[PDB]
Amino acid sequence: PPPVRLFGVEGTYATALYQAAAKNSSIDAAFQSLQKVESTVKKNPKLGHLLLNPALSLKDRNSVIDAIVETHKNLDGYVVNLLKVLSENNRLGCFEKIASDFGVLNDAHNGLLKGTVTSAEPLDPKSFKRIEKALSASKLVGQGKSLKLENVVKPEIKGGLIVELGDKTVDLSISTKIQKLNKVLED
Amino acid sequence: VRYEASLRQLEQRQLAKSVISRVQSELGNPKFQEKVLQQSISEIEQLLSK
Amino acid sequence: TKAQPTEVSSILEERIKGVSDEANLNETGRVLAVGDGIARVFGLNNIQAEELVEFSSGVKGMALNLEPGQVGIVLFGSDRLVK
Amino acid sequence: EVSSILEERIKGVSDEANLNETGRVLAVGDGIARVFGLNNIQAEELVEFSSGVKGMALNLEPGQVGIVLFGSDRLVKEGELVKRTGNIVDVPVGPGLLGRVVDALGNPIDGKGPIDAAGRSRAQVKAPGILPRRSVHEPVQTGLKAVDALVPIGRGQRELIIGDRQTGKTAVALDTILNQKRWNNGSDESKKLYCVYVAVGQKRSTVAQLVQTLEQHDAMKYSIIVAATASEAAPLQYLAPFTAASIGEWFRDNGKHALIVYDDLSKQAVAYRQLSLLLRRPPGREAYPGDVFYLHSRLLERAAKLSEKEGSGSLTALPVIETQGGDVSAYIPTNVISITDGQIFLEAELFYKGIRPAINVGLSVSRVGSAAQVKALKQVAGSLKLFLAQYREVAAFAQSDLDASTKQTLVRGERLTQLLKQNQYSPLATEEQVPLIYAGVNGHLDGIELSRIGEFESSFLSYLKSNHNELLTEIREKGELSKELLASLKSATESFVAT
Amino acid sequence: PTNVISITDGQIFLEAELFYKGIRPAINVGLSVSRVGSAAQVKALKQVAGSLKLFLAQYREVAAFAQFGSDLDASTKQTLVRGER
Amino acid sequence: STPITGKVTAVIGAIVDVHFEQSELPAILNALEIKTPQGKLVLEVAQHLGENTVRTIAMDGTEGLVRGEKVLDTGGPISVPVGRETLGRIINVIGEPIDERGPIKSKLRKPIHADPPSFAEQSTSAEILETGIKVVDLLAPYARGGKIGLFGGAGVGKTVFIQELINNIAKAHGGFSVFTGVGERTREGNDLYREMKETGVINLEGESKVALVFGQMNEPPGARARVALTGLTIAEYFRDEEGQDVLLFIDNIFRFTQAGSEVSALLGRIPSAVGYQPTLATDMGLLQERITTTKKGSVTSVQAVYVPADDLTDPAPATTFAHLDATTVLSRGISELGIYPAVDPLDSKSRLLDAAVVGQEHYDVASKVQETLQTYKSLQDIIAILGMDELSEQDKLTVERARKIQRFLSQPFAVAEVFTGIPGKLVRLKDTVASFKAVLEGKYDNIPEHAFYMVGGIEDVVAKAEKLAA
Amino acid sequence: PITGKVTAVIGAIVDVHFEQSELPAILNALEIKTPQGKLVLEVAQHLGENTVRTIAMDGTEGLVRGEKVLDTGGPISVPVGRETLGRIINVIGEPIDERGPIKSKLRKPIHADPPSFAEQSTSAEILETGIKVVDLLAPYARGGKIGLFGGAGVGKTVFIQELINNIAKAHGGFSVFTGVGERTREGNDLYREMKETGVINLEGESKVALVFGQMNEPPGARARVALTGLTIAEYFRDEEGQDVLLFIDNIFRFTQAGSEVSALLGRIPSAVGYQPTLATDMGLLQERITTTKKGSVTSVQAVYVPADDLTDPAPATTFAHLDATTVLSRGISELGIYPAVDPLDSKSRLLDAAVVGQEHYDVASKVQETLQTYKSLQDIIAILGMDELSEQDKLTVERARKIQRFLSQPFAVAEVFTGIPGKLVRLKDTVASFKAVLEGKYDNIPEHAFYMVGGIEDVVAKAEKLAA
Repeated sequence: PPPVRLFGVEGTYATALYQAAAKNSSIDAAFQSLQKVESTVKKNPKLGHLLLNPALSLKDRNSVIDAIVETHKNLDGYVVNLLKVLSENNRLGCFEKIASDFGVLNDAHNGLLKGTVTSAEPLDPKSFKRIEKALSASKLVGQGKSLKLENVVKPEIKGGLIVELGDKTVDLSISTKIQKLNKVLED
Repeated sequence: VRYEASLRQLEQRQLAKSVISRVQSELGNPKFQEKVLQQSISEIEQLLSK
Repeated sequence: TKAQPTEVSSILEERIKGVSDEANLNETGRVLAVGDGIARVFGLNNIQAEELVEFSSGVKGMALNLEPGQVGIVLFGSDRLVK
Repeated sequence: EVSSILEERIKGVSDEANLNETGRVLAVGDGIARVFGLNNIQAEELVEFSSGVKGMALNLEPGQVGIVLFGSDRLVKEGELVKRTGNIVDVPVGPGLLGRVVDALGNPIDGKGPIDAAGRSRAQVKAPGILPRRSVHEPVQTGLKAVDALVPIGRGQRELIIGDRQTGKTAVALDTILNQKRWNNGSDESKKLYCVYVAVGQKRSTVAQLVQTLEQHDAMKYSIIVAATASEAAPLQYLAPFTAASIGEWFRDNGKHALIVYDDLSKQAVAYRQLSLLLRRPPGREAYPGDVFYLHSRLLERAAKLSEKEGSGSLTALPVIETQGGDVSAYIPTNVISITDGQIFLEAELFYKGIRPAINVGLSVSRVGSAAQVKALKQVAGSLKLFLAQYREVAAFAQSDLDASTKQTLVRGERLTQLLKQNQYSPLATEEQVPLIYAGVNGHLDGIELSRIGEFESSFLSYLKSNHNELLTEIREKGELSKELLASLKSATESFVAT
Repeated sequence: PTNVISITDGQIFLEAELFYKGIRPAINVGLSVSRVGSAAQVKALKQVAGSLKLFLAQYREVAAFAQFGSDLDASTKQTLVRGER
Repeated sequence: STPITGKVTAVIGAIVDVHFEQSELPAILNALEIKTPQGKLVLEVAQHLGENTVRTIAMDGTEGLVRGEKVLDTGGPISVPVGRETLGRIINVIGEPIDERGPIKSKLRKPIHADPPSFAEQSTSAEILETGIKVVDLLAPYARGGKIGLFGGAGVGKTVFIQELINNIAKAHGGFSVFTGVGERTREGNDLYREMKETGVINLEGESKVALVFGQMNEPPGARARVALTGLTIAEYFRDEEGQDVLLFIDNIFRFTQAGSEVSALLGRIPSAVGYQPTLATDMGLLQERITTTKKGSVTSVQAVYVPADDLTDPAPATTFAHLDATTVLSRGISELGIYPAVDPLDSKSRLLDAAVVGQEHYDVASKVQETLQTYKSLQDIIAILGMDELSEQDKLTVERARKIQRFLSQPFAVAEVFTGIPGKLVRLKDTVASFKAVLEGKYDNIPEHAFYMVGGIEDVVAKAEKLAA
Repeated sequence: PITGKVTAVIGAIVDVHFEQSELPAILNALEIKTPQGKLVLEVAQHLGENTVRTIAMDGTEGLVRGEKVLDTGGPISVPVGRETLGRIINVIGEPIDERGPIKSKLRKPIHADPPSFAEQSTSAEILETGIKVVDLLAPYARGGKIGLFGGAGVGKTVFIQELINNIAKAHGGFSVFTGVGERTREGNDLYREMKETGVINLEGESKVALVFGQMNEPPGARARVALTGLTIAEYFRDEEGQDVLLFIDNIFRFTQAGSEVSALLGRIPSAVGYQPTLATDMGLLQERITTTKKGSVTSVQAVYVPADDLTDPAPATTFAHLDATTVLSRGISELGIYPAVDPLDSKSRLLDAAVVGQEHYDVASKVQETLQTYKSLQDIIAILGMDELSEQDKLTVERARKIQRFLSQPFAVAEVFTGIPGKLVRLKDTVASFKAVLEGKYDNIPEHAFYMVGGIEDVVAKAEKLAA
């Protein structure tokens, strides 16, 4: 079965969509349409995102689907079969969730990886580049896979860095070292 | 002897709260900035060794 | 939240794949998860209640629970036979 | 200096390398963190949270790994990094743990400094098989006359100390530990049982008493107290006998002898119950977890008298079970009773009737029993078993017009019962067990007044020591009573009775 | 029942057998207790009923002995006679 | 990060789940205040359910709540006020004065959760309280720093005993005491407040050698659970920061177990045996382990326990039974015998009651009492059918002695003047050992059986012999 | 090539996710290569989506989700043969006797269908048992389940040993002592004893084959040990024709084990916490055991009744399967009688008159009536005095004490242990012996000439020797 299996419902949907469109080898098309519909949900911010709430019927839901393919009939069609399915299963609150999840699967198929450099403050671009280079250089990025290394600001972590990718982290941060230090002086 | 041991525990706890004061001083300094660079280059060395 | 027989990934994948006429399944089924001497079969849409069904594995069972989108057969025979 | 020790400690921190698998807590409730990450986790592996809390991973679920926090829930919080220690539960084992009161992690809770240990061995190590054992043939004397004669205790064997709540159950056990000092003092490794007392769910106040009594009787120098106190959390409580067993296994592996006293598995049961119910694992009988039989059986089968190919060693064990209203019917008692090989059943009524040890002879059994009884002691106490048996039957006849035969039984029986009273926390050497019982067997004690039995006992012993400590030394060293010794002993008793 | 018993200041247990025995109200005196106790009854009535509780309890104890058919001495039968009345 | 605010999502009962806003993560065992028309409702954070939705337990009654109501986080455990300014004030669970003497002047505050002192730290000595209550003194003497336990069931004159105990032991000992009432009736509450104002222990002018924390059973199940925890911390302040020995008193600790059982259910945990919480052991353990004598103060808890349906084999009393150092059982049967104290002599036991501890003489006298009574109990079945004249001659004297001893245990209470009229007799410890010894020796086996009833020591018995003689 | 990755290890219930169209069947055996050798998991559900749910037979310690799994393709196949005689074999069919790899020709699945109705033997026939007591008052039967009752303290082990010897003489059979959840301590003793009594003689030939199930083994392996043993028996019976007798140890521990596996599988336990599959699990075990045309198993089981309760469901289900009960007692052993069989409590349901022959039935009935009366007489003989009771009564007492002694047999197996030459008595001669005693033809011969003797022929000798 296609690489990367995202456990959990709604990602059971994503997995299905992913695997189905991988076997139809039209993942770029799917992804593109998913971005577009995700965008048109976001760009229908009231009265089409604020009515993803359940309350509507099956029959009222069907007319929501019709409105969705009315906004742009540039949809892939496998994702239109998915839209019907989501209507029938009467969930669409986790629609963009499924889209995001498909995105993870898709960009895994592309090979793209995401990382993180949580810090208390946004670091040098030099630091960003050096780490991206380093990670690509290191076996940590296997290559044939890319790194969107994202520094995030988490003031809660005081100074430091934590490099993250592939569920493998190196955490050289001041807070954590301080924790161990405080503890060693409680002895 | 009993009071001597008690006094040692008390001294250690006095110095413990003094350590908290030093921690606050350290996090005040732009050593807070400069050591981020230290962590960065050290991690470059670490991650390259992987 | 919930799980449905259509949420089962093989079922789900066929529906996405456009196919939904789903062979002769509306009078035949193909077994889903099985064990505990009861089997949950997908299809059998023309099943009568308490019908006798024959599994292709040389065993027959009586449909007991006709459920939304699934039928839960009860196996009259050894578990090992059904898969 | 206080400065120097602190300076050493700060100096002892320095650098790190890649944290192999992070986790992020998804939800933490009830000490059951459910973690997203830890992809390659080993079953029941030790994992370290951000808070420094340690955990085990009892449930490895299809997308979350259900860590069980060893610590308090307060310290852990959602989204925490969950570093993977990468070492399945193992505890230091070695020789240095003697005289060290350690908790389950092995951290000295008495601050007797870093453990000296020769290995860290897993606490899930599986027992020695059928052929890796050789049948019991080595006594362990407990210094309690009744235990040693009525229900003789061997090696590698297991017998319950199953009895009513807070009848000073621990006291009956503690006495055994004290008697091991005599044999311990000797140099022969044959004569060395390195006892391990496993305090499960026991309040820190109790452990303070334990510590002081053991120190007072100088017992610490062959004792280990594995301590899982009441406060200590349900993972620790669960793993506490398992951890303890591993320590025992090291001694056993060295081919030495040792006695591990699990007190009480009833609190172990409660901990497993807490874990399972909180982890939503299928519940079972008497609201004890479904696999509670499996837990108790795993622990209790570790105890083994090893084979000569495995250079005969032992790990004698004495599980303690606390009966709730004396109900042997109760699920946790029934299971343990089945698993064990013998039971000693202390009885509250007897305690109240001032018989201390309050062991109820009827409900005490040994299934290894007399196989590992001292030969001397065996000789002089076959009679004793039968007399007491009769005394029990003729007990109800103690209400007037009573047959001479019944009255004979009663006199002999009452005196014996009085003789088997002992002041707890004073163990009695086998070389002094053998004379006292001989007297009773020869019924010379029947004549002695009931009130005077206590006085008689000490006097007989002092008299024997004055009169002929040569005989006593012979009894100790030969260990087998020759006809000449049995002759001399009868004479000695007669002579003593005369004074 | 367990929950309520803890909550309440007294319990006034009745017994079915005593209803049939013809004690109406069928109050089972031994199981009936008042935790808050006397300071809510007439002073006079407190005086008269001073040993009434004790007598009834003694009657109960005696009654048990009486049904084991053991020979009853006159002192026991004073209790018994008082108790019956 | 955004200002710490939570929106209620579900009030399902006491359990009220709040939906804190993203990236601010409240922590397990924090304290939330929700501004309400009636004070600030306190919710104790007890689980994280992810997505910044916490599940919290209420401490004040929950009604009228509107899903979405802004929730401030005061963080960490509920913070009480502590001081010697808490002396002589009744402090409700959240910490507000319910003694209505206006604001309690807070010196320091402390969390209501604190980890029990470690084994190395915990230093416990054996020292002996003198109760002056004869049955207690001989057959289970109490010990300073202990975890004394007033086990009893329904209506064992539990309050009467406690009133006597406070009257004797509390007043007698210095230091501090802390009177904590967990989930008890407002009838009992009003009496306890009044009685200790009356005895002047709560001296409204001058310091009171006691503080009060009254939690009553009208309070929500949640509030009932953490009232105990609250009280413990007041004692800890005394133990630690004031250094003084504490004579803690809690009432009734079955209510503490019971309360915990309820919020387990509400927390949605799978019910354990006889519906009790699966966390029962660790919760009981946490409370008891926290209560101890340290190298600083010596906290001496005296804890009432209510034994449901006089079955002490029931897991909740039985679990408590282990953790308490110096048990006292008050039995229904003994109450009916009219013996006040209603302490059952056979079942009362205290760790200190060993010759090496309480002295050989004390031990020997008590050994004679215990055996005699136990023999007497054994013979009762025989006596029932067969009669007195079928037993041994020795036994017949033992029965007569046992009957004399049995009613010697009835030593009037000084607070049962109020309930009845009997004047209490506070009989000294040295004297009590002496008084029991004499009877057993048969030195007063010429004195009638009924002259041991409802009187103090031997001296009182001789006087009472004269009273019967006349 | 059917391989899958472990995708859960919640408890000892390990869910394995298999690659597509390569899905094991229910009751397949999966082997996970481990540093513990292998871990054998048995597929007991299919959870669908190409995932299964399995149970474990070895400890599930340090498993990593992502371990490679290999599918055997069906129930564990355990070696069988006369080769496998005298080998202690663990549940997974591997030597734990440590005398090296078991040489074997064929291996056979541990689950096996119970013989068809066609294969059933129309009417049960007696299985000769050297113990005279067994053959008089409660005969064994080929096919049958005869449940030994009363644990060790009756010389249970020697009795079990005696039976092993007897079957080998009786037919030529073999045996397999299967011990279900036996204490490892007891197992050591049995192996040592069996070696000593030469029933197992590794150097020589070993009648009994051992399957020992230690309590340490996980509940799943505790449940499966019995079925494994049964397969071995079936190879002897069906495929070597030899009649065999398959002992089971506590069948309580069979039930107990089954209850756990159910609970682990998440199936709601039934009344008194006994598995919902309680009837079926005993049913599979106790109908495989039967009388085939080829051969016949006969099974002696030990029933450790739980808390001496016979109305508990585990006993009730057990009693349904049982055909006869041999009730060893310690009282009997205290009357110096080894056999320890309690004659008045031993009962068989194949004691039936038609089945055992009318003459045999009548002889047995007389001996039973005599014993029943003897017991009642001994009650009042003690109180009243022997001579203070009828001439007719003391004729009965006289007759009885001789029968009581006549029951004693010095066992062949314990020829070594006691030093007394063995006695194995043939069925015809058992009937003959009691007939003669009933006609009191030897009711001249003193009581102790009957103590520890063999057949009628034997006690002629003893009468002469007693005089000499």
